[PDB]
Amino acid sequence: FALAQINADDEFIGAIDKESAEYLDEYATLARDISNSLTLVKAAFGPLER
Amino acid sequence: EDMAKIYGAVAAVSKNVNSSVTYEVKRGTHELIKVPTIPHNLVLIQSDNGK
Repeated sequence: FALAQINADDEFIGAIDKESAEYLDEYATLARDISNSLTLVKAAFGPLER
Repeated sequence: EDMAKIYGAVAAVSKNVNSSVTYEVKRGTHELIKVPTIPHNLVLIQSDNGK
């Protein structure tokens, strides 16, 4: 009922550009961490019995 | 650097293998004492006249 117009000024667009770099960095780090952890599991541990 | 960490963790697991056990077998063994004299429990009773 009280919907308001979204104002996309320069500051908000500039803020998102900073977040885009931060998001890209985070994804790269997680992929490296996932790859390292997947290699550790294969070399170290094995199957489990009863 | 992260490869040295992964390789170090694997070597830690492989080094957790047990070799053997060592213990002493002493149950059932008791020390021995030495008795120096033989108990005879004998006394000679003789009358005054020797009869």
